[PDB]
Amino acid sequence: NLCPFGEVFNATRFASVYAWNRKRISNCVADYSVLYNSASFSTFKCYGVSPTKLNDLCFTNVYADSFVIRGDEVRQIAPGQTGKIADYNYKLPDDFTGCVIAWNSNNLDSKVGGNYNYLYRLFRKSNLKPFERDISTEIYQAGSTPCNGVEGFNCYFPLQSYGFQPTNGVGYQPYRVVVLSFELLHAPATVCGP
Amino acid sequence: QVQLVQSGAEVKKPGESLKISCKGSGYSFTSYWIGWVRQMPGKGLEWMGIIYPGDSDTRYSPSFQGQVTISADKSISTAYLQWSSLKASDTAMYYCARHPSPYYYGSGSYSGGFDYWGQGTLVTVSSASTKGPSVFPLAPSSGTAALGCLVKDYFPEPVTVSWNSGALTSGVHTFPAVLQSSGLYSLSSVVTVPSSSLGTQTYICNVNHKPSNTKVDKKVEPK
Amino acid sequence: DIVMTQSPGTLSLSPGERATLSCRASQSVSSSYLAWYQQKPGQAPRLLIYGASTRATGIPARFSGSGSGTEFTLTISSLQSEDFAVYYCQQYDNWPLMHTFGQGTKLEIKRTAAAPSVFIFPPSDEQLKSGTASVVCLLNNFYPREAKVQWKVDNALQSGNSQESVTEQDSKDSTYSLSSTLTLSKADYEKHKLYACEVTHQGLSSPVTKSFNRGE
Ligand SMILES: *[C@@H]1O[C@H](CO)[C@@H](O)[C@H](O)[C@H]1NC(C)=O
Repeated sequence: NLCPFGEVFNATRFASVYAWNRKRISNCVADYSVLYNSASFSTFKCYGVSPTKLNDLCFTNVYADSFVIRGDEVRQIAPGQTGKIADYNYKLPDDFTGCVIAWNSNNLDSKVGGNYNYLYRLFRKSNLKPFERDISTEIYQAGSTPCNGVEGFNCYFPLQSYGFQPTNGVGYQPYRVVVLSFELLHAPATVCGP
Repeated sequence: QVQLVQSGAEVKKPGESLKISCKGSGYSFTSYWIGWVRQMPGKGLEWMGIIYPGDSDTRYSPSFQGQVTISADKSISTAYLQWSSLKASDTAMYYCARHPSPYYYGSGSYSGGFDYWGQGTLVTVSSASTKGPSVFPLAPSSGTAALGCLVKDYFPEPVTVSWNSGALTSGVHTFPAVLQSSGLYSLSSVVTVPSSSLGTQTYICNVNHKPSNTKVDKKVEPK
Repeated sequence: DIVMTQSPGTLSLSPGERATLSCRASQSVSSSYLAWYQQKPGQAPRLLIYGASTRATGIPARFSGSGSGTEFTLTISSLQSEDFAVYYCQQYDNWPLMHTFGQGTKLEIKRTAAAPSVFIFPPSDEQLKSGTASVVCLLNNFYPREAKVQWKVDNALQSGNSQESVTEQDSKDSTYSLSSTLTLSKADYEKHKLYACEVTHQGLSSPVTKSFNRGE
């Protein structure tokens, strides 16, 4: 049986990046040239793996993360990157082994009247650790005065709304992004190719 | 399978340095925090510190800050705990344990707490030196009689005691050793048995002290 | 910053009953970042609850965690033999900076009273050769644990010279055994003749004494 990549790539809903979704891929064969031979991806770069040599290789655990970010934030979805997304929403380890896939989704994630359901974490007291998913809503203290869990000046709700109006610039338009993680452990392989 | 393994038991002299290790396998070692927990003999758990091996982000308890050093080597998936000058009060069991952050989502769901633990590293810090045990009989006299052997004056710990090469198991009670003020350990292994077997069964306690390679068998007869 | 206080310290129960274990915090663990562990003798702790109310994978449903703010509770509804151990609560509210355990709560199997079969032992000459005399008093297979062991040497109270060691609850019959070792020098062993061990226990109608005379 073939790996259910369509469940995440062809999903109707995607998650906000702060609450990014994770789907583990196991006990199946995965044809990656099917994905590599699609012209419908703005970005698809791989790290620590050759995308061509991926159909003849096995891995212990394969994960598929999916979320929505701006076009100009797709650069942040890479090992060692810096910024609001990479540091506060979705961080990849330095030794990341996998592929980052993204495509424009302005047609689906920005309708007449915009779309303010996609959120991202604008503030955090410290950077995320890799593969951490912070969904807390503690009021962030931006200035000197303490907040005490109430919103006010310099005391912000940590999650901020993406604009995502239909006639935004290409870099402020929503992009759907799937990250494939190829973890290799001294353990049985659960995902291979032909 | 997730597994944390700790290094073997340590017997040291005050002032000596010590490094103990904790090696994880079956998971991305750099993605989970590793905490160190102390359990002094007959006491509760105390948090010492925690480290994220991905970047060696290290956090100590204020009761152990500067007392000890916590580090990690990603290339061998190992966390360390080390003292520069051990002290007698450091005699304790030291657990390393994996702790996923409340935000970690690497499995597809959230977790918490020290979910996996090592088997612990026993650390004994004493002025005493390695010494084999001294075995004396606890003889019966005057329809159930009790007999045994007094295993006294030995260091470091443990000692194993069997009866009749492991054939006499029913009714045996090998007591927990106590720390003599001499910095030296001592226990007794007793066994209740029919008084009519005193003249019809030979009773030998088999004492073994692996640190001193001392293996002795003592016969136990009516006084 | 936060102190964790568990209650009670030790509790004795039979199987089938319900155990309600409390864990107090000096400040509010407003994140509900609190965990419960179980530790059995000679074993590493085991995670039972995290997030104050979520059971770890494999933990049976009889273990239930509850609470918020400053009081947290671990409820074990239908106690089984393997449940009687020590339980700890952990707070990790200010992640990752501070963790704090409670002092622990010990669960103790209830059982019918069992009287201690007392035995006394004198030194074995071969020990007396080396100039030291150990005087062993054995209490075997008794319940409950509380037992009052006093040493008479020529019928005078002894203080500060005897060590007593207790075993764990037996896996089969749940009783305790106790050894009490008086240690004296050889000179101090021969300035006296009557060595007595008096044992007081719930399961005994009157205090039992096992004594002997030196060289007899
Ligand atoms: C999603 O559906 C489209 C149909 O328009 C198909 O071309 C594509 O291969 C599907 N994605 C998968 C199977 O990953």
